[PDB]
Amino acid sequence: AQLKSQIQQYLVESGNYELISNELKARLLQEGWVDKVKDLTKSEMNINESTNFTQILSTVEPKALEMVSDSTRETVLKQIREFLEE
Amino acid sequence: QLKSQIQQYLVESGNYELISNELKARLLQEGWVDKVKDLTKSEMNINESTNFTQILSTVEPKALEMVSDSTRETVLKQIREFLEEIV
Amino acid sequence: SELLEEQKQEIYEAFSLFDMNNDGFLDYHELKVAMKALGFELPKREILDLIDEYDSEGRHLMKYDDFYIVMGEKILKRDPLDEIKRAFQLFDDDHTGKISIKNLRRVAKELGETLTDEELRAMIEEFDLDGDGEINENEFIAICT
Amino acid sequence: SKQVITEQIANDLVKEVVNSSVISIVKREFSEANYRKDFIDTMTRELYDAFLHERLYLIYMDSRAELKRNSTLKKKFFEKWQA
Repeated sequence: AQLKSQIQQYLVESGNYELISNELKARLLQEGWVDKVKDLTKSEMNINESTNFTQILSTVEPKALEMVSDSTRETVLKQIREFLEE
Repeated sequence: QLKSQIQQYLVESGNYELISNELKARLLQEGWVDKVKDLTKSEMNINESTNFTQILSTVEPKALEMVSDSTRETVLKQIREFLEEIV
Repeated sequence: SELLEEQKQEIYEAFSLFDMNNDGFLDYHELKVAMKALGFELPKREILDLIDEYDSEGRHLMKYDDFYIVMGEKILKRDPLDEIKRAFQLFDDDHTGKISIKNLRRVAKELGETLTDEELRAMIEEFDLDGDGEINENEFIAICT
Repeated sequence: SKQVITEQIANDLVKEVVNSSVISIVKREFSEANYRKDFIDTMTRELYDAFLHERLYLIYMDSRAELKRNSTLKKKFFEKWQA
């Protein structure tokens, strides 16, 4: 099979999936990306406060997923590369 | 708690006057002020005395009711609007 | 200061009646009802102006001494007739224009007074000439004059 | 070589962390908003109660004043008459 999942499997079992995630959450917080979302969520709500939780969430997710700088995507790739070569 | 930080600004902004007068003018126009003044006096003809809590308990319940739905909703909103601009 | 002793009582009783906490001062609301207890009703601005005028302290309150001056004055310049008529309306709450026995009894009871049914008939008799067993306005006015 | 799989997995991870964050972030702003509204509704109802309480008090004040003026007048002229 493709069996990328095997690599996910080890990534997770070795504790590295979590450590990388935490480090990702760490940098997202440092670089103000969380504030940029705590804001984006307030604009959408200020626009129409009749549109419910679900609709707001949908509007925000794709946008936030794009606010992620490309130097941050990089570090995640680097760290996942390095584990693979082992 | 911080509610006092509000109560204060309510007065120190002149908003307490605005709403109290709007409430008065409306209770007055619809004849609320009158009936209430009558029945309070009326009880008072039992005079000597009786102190405000003993009159309030005997009239407040049947006074809080007779406030026009129209009046009640207008004043509630004006008050609501006030707090929204602060939080 | 040229007020009858009872006039001085009117003033003191009215101030005490709204000195809610015996702090010796009256605030705007209390001042405005105190004045009404003496028959005087004034515009919010008017009343406030008095307070600031006599506000020696800066506390936006009025002390009894000042209340006694402001009041005493307006009481001196009160018209004898208007008082007698306001009274004649108070006596006749059945709005007939004639004071009847049940009226007089109603006032008697009201003021803690204790008078036989016949004291009141004699009261009426004394001045209601003529017709009919009850006092009308210019009858009443005569009495008080 | 065949390390486009690296890219796929790095993407899935970032996807999941983001979703996780935005969901709890949105959940916050909403619950925060809902909390303000709860506060306001409560104070609106409380202040309103006060405004009616005060109005009642000033009608209590006004009733004592009127009864006092009238009783002074009834007494003054009833007693003189009775003279």
